[PDB]
Amino acid sequence: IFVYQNNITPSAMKLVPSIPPATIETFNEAALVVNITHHELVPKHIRLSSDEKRELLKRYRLKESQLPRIQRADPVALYLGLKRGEVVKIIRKSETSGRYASYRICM
Amino acid sequence: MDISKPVGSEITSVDFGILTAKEIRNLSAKQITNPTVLDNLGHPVSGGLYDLALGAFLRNLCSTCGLDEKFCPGHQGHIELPVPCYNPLFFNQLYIYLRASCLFCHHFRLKSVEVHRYACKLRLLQYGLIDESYKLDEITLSSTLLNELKSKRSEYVDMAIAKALSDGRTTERGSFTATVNDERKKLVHEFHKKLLSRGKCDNCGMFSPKFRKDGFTKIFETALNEKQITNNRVKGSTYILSTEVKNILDTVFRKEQCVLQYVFHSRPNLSRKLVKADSFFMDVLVVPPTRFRLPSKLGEEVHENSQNQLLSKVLTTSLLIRDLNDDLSKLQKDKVSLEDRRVIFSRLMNAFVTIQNDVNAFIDSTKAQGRVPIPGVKQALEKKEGLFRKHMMGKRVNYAARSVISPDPNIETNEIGVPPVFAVKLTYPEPVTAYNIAELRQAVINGPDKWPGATQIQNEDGSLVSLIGMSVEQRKALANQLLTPSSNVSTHTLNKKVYRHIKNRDVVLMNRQPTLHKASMMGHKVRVLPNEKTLRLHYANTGAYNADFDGDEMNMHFPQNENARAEALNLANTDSQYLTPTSGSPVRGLIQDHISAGVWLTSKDSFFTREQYQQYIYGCIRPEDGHTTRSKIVTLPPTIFKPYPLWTGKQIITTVLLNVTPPDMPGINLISKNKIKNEYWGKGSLENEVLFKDGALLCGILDKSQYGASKYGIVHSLHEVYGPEVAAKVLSVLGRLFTNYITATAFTCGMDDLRLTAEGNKWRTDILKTSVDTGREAAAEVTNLDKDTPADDPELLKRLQEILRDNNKSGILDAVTSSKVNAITSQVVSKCVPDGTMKKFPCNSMQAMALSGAKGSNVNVSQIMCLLGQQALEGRRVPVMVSGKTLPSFKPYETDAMAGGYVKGRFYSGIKPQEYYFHCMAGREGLIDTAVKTSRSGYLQRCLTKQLEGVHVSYDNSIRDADGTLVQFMYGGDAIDITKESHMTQFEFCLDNYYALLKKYNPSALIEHLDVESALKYSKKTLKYRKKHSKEPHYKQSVKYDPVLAKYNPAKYLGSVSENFQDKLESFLDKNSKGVNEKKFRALMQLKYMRSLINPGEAVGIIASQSVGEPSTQMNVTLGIPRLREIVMTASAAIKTPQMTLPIWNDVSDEQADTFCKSISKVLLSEVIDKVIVTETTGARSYVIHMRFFDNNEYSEEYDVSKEELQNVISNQFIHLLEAAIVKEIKKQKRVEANNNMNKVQRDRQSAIISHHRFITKYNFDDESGKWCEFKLELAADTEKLLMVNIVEEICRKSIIRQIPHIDRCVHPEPENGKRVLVTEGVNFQAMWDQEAFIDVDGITSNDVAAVLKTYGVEAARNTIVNEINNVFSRYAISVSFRHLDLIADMMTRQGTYLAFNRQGMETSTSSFMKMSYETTCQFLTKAVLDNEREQLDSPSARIVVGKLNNVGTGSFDVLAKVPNA
RNA sequence: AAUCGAGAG
DNA sequence: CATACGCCTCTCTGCTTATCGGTAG
DNA sequence: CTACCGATAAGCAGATCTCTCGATTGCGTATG
Ligand SMILES: [Mg+2]
Ligand SMILES: [Zn+2]
Ligand SMILES: [Zn+2]
Repeated sequence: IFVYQNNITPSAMKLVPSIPPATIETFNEAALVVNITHHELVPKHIRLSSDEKRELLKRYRLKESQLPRIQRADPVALYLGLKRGEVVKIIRKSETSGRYASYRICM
Repeated sequence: MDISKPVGSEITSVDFGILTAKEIRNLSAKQITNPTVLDNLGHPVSGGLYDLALGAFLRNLCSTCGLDEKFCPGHQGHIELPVPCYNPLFFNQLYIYLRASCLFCHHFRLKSVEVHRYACKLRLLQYGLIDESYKLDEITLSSTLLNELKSKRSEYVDMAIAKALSDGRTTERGSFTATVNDERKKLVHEFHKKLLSRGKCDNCGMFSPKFRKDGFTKIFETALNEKQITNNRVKGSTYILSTEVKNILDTVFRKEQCVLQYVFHSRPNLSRKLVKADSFFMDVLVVPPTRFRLPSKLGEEVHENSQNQLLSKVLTTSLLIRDLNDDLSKLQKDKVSLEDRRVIFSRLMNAFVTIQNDVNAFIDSTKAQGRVPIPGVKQALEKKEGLFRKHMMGKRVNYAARSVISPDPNIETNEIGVPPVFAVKLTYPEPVTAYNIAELRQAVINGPDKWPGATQIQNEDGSLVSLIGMSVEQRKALANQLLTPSSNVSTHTLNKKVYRHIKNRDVVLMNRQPTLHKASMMGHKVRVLPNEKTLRLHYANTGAYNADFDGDEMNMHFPQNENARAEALNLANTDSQYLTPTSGSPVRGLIQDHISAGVWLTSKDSFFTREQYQQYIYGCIRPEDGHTTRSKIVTLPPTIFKPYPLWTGKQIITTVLLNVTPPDMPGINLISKNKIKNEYWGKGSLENEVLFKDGALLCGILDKSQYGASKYGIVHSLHEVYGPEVAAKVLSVLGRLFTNYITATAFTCGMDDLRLTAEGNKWRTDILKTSVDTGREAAAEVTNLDKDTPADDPELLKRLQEILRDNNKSGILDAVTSSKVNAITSQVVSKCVPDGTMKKFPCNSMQAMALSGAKGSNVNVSQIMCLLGQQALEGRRVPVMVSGKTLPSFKPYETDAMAGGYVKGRFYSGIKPQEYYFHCMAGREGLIDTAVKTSRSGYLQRCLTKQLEGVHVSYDNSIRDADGTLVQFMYGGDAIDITKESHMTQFEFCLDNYYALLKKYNPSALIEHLDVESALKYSKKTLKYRKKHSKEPHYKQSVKYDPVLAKYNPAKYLGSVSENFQDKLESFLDKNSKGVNEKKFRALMQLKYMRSLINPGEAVGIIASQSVGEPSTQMNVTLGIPRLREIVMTASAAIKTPQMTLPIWNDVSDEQADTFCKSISKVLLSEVIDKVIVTETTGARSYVIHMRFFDNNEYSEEYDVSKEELQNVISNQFIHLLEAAIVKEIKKQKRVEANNNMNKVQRDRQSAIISHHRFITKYNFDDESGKWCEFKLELAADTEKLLMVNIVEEICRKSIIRQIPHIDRCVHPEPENGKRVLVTEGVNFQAMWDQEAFIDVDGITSNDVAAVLKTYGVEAARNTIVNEINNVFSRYAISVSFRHLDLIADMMTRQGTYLAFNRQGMETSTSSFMKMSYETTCQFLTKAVLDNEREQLDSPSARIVVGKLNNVGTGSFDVLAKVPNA
């Protein structure tokens, strides 16, 4: 993680993907002032592991991409460090059914 | 269709493609030679447009097929045009590919490394690999380096595809979804943009000339540059022929075949066919058969087909250019008349232009040039009256009738009155069998006139015989030989079909346009009546169809196959739709006169003797017609025994229930109320509540609330306890009961019901005559002048005139005066009705039907008998003429309620002409508003339903569109059916009826084929887990335990239920008040939940679209359909009215809250300037700009702005904006006292100002009072006159003093339902995130959706969407289910972005037919043919296009047949 | 067959 | 004077496109 | 220095239920 204020150097932004599988994330202070996951409007997002993700896929007889998608630029993916292909798990406080658990893949 | 000629084969998909130029030549049965369509003698001409080779034509045997006009299907031919013509469909793609191409090296003017990168990415996306296509960009790290990059990237992509195919993430055909389609289109779009941006070709270094276009069929290029030629020379508006562009494109496409195969194939190309660039050019046209180009005789006039016209025009130009080529060879040998040779060569060029434009006209009418224009092929299938919508989505149909509807309360509520004329015309082919010959022989004997009868008899060989012109003995022979063995071997499994008339056995489809929701098209068992020629309909269905009898008519479709009969009889029949899935509220029930008769028969004052009681019961029931259950009518004990046996009306209702309700089943122990307050019946009355018990009525009265458009009634509970069938029979039986009753004791209304008493009139008159002072005081208060001032006051008149001129002031005045006169009206109504009427309820029949809900309302009664009241034009009183008069009679600027549209009259004693005029204005406005609102919701509903029309619950309880993509895992999170959730939370009723509910929720009959342990065990486990974790913020709570339905099948595992349901069930089981025990009650509630689940394949998307569109017919933040379409139809980030809700800390004061609001709210420079004075002096052209400021003590404490801050603003923003404005205007033009020296520091500031700015010469801002600020200004002498007022004003308005960005005010609204809130006129979350001392930043919820999406996440965006969509429905209290709205939100956030419901929001869908039928059929057709998309035939629209059984509902499964023998 | 006009719910 | 053959101006969304400069080769 | 590009207000393409009646259909000029 590299927290950057004001503006980062545009010449310096072309090196983050080039790195080997070891990633390098940057986060601005602008969204760092308030933890958005504490805001009760935003549901609590949680990661998923390979085994349970494969279990979900076998339960629903689906493809990777047929699931709903969450975008790589989503502010909560910036919080949770989601890679491309990590099925986030969201908890839906649905008024109709109290606690409900849904998903959105990150691709 | 016929049911005895099945079709072995069936279409399974369809893939678009380009018709190759040589296959048509191989295909074509004849070329098209000469334009002349027909010669004389009425004969076709060989080589014309009506050749016999193109199909049969008017008893001319087809020279290709040899059949006649009834059997020749047509045969395509081709016209060979010499010069290849641009295909107008793909002109933009042709331009894109021709441009950004280097004819020098025959490659794209782009680096081969980047081109190969894009090609590899696309070949990866073809198999659905989305992450691989992004990690491909990790290899970047000169010929050797570039070739190494190519080799490694291609090896990596091949390995990635091999891994995907081995694992199973793809097949040989490829993995294509909505997300993959989005990624592929995004990548292709960026690739085209990157390609059409470069300068000189980067693969060789050579420049290439540019191209241009004047539209379509208009191609041109350009010349090089003076420096470019030098670059080219050291490296080493001309017209372009169509064949030249083709020759350019052929080479480059042969070179880039790899990238072009990965662009022009969204699926992996199995056929490995090439991508030939001649596809963009139509070398040869196709002529549709004479069958599709026939003419018609409109009497004696015969019209030549427009397709023939355009094709003959194209062929005329073809013959022109061909015969012009004959004489171009004449000058070939004589190469000395080259000038005239160049003349005819320009003629040949213009003929090329003409033929290309002729083909452009033949395809797209608008792509022609010249200013009745003939429709083209694109125009023939483009729009609403095109082909897809007018002939594939909806078609005229056979065996369907139509007539005016009329009422008939003597048919069962699941029936319809079929006139005899239809019953002898509509038919149904009944294949004769040994169980039908008794009635089918009779139908054949009776023939086509005597119902029941038959019209045709279809023979075993499929041949037809007509009974229309036969004799009785002939038809007798036919009927006696009807069923007989067939000696023909081929048709040894077929039998005769008799086209019998429609009996009462069958079922029919009824539909009253417009079909706002699905309930407006149900099924009715037919009953044939020998009355007039009109359809007769029961009264309960008027609510479902929204139908009246004022001249209404509705289509009556007759299903012609057992599949459709069983469909309409079980899924769509009118009884199976008691409630609507909009909100789960009832939609059926008796309407007006049955209700008003119920208020009388169930009145406590009504008794009926033995004879009258028994007559009523028998007439209502008629056991011979099946209304009973005990094979003999049963009775009741009379209420009274001495002197003589009397009964009661409530006993009549009780025995009616007892006779319809099935025996050995407890009666409905119901507790509810109705629309009639206790004080109406007198002191000590308890009639407000009804107390049903054991199938007996014991208190209160029946009403609209217990049958009709009201919930929790007796018929609703009969529904909830015995299904919808018994409720339907109760509706029918009460319809026949209150009808025969109302004949004996009729119901009427008259002038006596509309009167008052002397005291009532006195009260009315006095409280009305207060209105003079009422209106004057409203005006005086609004104008802020002193109260109790005479109306003729000049200041009052002036203020009223200013208010009239200003729209907002007029609105404020109207609102205040309207509130006052509404207060006066309410006082009058309360004091008079019901305490003043000379005739009182229940005698006062008008008031009775207003109270009872049969018709009208308390408002209607009040304005008939007491006061018509203030008239509302839009949200105002009445438009006022510019002279200030509201009418000719009323004096200008009159302070008077009667002038301001407040009518004091009543319809009983008439209205004065001025009030008549105002009331006419208001009524006309209402009519216009209704006329607009009828059509406003049509586009909204159609747009929603075109996209949601496929989504349907999978057999895994998850809802997912027909392409497979998943929108939600549970419907609303609970899988609870909207219709079936009627009484899930009505535990008191459930307990009261447990013993009756058991007979349907039989455990011993529904326990074995289920698991009853695991779900309940895990449920208790998770329940205890959640209880133990107690209360903690949702981001802290663990997720070790999930909802039970997520892991356990809600339909296979008992006890797997929602979480709200469990909490409320335990809370109401905490009563501990009574056989029935908690275990049996719990088990029965859980079986109820198990049977209350949406069945798989339910058309949930259609249902939600209807539930969100149909209520929209009855429609400061935007409200109504505008808000709804803004949320869903457009998804506009430029939302008209954005706001954010800011909770404030409980430990703050109100005054501090206002201080913080004014600290945040935006202030502009113009807010604090009384007047700015400009002194244009030319003797160089000086401009003293002296600005007057408001009182410092006032504006400092109104805006929280200080002298120092204003000084900074003027010194930095305002002067510079003004200077830029002055200099820009000149650039475009060519085409109080003071002291001479404030102090030395002031003079240094002045010098700094002069140095900093360009043509300023003075400056000084009062720092001790903040009352003025001047700055002298000059320009040169060449400039003209300048306004120096409008520019100053606009710059002043733009320039800001203290603004939080994206916020333009912060008001303090009065708290509602607690939870104090500060709401602004903008959205900027970053701004208040810094301020936590006041705002509870953790709970800011804003009006916008894009803002919250990009600053908080997709799920916060979906929350905001549901909240906003419910909010607009919540101003009118049209409560729609929280499941439809969430389904809409998650369908419009299914790609991680805020998507709308329009053509832009459906681009990334696999079904091209859906988009083409929706709109812009051409553009979606190009996007499907060019990528060679294989339409998979799974969206409902595609099925309708091709003719395949829809998969939603009864098409979500298949049907087998267990044979008995090997 | 289109265009224009009258209307129905 | 019949008969026959062609030339001609009072909405809103969402994607065509901006002029210019920031800034590393 | 300048090309690569990243972003700045304007031109155009395409949107905005079912039904039953009736009336009428652009002209100019050339040969016999
Ligand atoms: Mg009607
Ligand atoms: Zn033929
Ligand atoms: Zn080149």
